[PDB]
Amino acid sequence: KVYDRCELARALKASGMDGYAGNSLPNWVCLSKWESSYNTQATNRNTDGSTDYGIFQINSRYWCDDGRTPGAKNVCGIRCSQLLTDDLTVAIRCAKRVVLDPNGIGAWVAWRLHCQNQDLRSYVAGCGV
Repeated sequence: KVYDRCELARALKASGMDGYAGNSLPNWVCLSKWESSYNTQATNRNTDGSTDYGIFQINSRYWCDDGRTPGAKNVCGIRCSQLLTDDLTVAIRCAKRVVLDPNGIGAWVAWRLHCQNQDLRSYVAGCGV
């Protein structure tokens, strides 16, 4: 599913993402926008054999099992195909687990690049959340 920006803001807010591990909601909408253009089915294969999955582009080397990634650890304990459903529950649970690591949301290159230190008010503007 390709989410509407505000539809996604509402689903993240309903799922407790607003302030999770200290990351306010605009952070999560900005990252989703630059990592997948709000498309839960986005996939991106990497030079290292790993693949990025879903709306949050979670990588198969450490968080999910796609069965074709060398030296994979599956910390979220899921199949990477569960990160591509229209229903965001498993993606949100795994993203929540990713930001508890020491690097926090800095784990996402798109966040470091386009959201870190920026005004992110536009990302939640007009969502009434």
